[PDB]
Amino acid sequence: GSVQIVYKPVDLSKVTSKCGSLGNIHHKPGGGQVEVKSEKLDFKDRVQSKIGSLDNITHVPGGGNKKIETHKLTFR
Amino acid sequence: GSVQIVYKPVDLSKVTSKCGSLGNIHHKPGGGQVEVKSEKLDFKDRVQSKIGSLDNITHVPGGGNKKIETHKLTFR
Amino acid sequence: GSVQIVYKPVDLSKVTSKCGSLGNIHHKPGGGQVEVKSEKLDFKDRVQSKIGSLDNITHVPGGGNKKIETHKLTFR
Amino acid sequence: GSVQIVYKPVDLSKVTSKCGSLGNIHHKPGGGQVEVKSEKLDFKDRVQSKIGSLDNITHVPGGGNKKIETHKLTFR
Amino acid sequence: GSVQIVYKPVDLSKVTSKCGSLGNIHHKPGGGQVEVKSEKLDFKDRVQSKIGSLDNITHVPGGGNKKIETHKLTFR
Amino acid sequence: GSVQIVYKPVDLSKVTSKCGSLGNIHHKPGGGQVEVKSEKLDFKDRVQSKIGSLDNITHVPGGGNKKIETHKLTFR
Repeated sequence: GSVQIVYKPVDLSKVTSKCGSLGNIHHKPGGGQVEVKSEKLDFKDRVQSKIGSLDNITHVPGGGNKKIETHKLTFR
Repeated sequence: GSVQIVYKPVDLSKVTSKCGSLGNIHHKPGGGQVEVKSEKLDFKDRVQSKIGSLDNITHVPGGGNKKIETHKLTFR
Repeated sequence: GSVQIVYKPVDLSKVTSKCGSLGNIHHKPGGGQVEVKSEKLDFKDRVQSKIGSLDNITHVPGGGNKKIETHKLTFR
Repeated sequence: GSVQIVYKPVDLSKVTSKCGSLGNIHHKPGGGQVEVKSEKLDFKDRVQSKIGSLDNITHVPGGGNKKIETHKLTFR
Repeated sequence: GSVQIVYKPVDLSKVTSKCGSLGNIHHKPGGGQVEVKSEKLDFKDRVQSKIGSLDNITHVPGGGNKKIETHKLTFR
Repeated sequence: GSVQIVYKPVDLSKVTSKCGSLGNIHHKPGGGQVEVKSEKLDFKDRVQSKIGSLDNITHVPGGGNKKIETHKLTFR
């Protein structure tokens, strides 16, 4: 008794966009006033600390369209 | 007896957009006044701490259309 | 007994964009006022610390489209 | 017996004026039409006139900003 | 017996004026039509006039901002 | 017994004027049309006119910014 596996996915899909213009985009975050008082700061394992810091991303792609696809055949 | 597995997904999907413009986009977060008083800050494993900090994203894709598709086949 | 695995995915898929212009994009984050006081700062493993710092990304691709396509085939 | 004076006023304030025609969106506006018939014109003394205008005038004598700070410390 | 004075006022205030034609959306507005028949004009003395106008005037003499601060510490 | 004066006023404040026609979007606007018939013109004394205008005038006599600070530490 044979085993025959015919994995033939067919994809003709279109992922598209038409955009007339991307305009006046203004990312302007402002920090506050931040005061930390202690005798000790004591950070011991896998600690992430953000005191008064700003992390900023401005991502403006003319398309930014994504096709994400996965194929997985397992035989045992 | 023999085993025959036929895997023929057919895909003609359209994932589209038409846009006249992406406009006047303002992203202006403001911090406040933040005061922390202590004898000790003592962080001992896998601690995330954000004192008066700002994390900011401005994401303005002209399309931003996503097609996401997982195919999995298993035989044992 | 015989085994016959045929793996013939077919992709004709289109990922596209049309954009008329990417315009006046302003990324102007401002730091706050940040005051940290102690007798000791004591950081001991896998510590990330951000005091009053700014991390900025400006990313403006004319397309920025992605086609991600993992193929896997395991036989045992 | 001692004197300690700390003079640390912090200013993060904003003074802003926005005048006169900002941040508008016009999407596919039709073309305006103007017609005038006036064969014989006589303008004598101190005359100011417009005939058949289609003008998008913005006029801003205003919108000025004035910030004053005094910071006095007197010790005797 | 000792004196400690901390003079540490924090200002995060916003003063803002917004004038006169801001933040509108006009979507597919029709084209306006203006027609005038007036064959013979005589304007004699100190006349100010318009004929057949389709103007979108904005005029802002106002909208100014005045911020005054006095910070004053006297020790004797 | 001693005197310690710390004079550390901090300014991060902003003064901004925005005048007169900023950040507008015009997407696929139609062309405006102007017609005037006026064969015979006589303009004599101090006359000012426009005939058949289609003008995007922006006029800003205003929008000035004035900042004053006085800092004064007196010891006796």
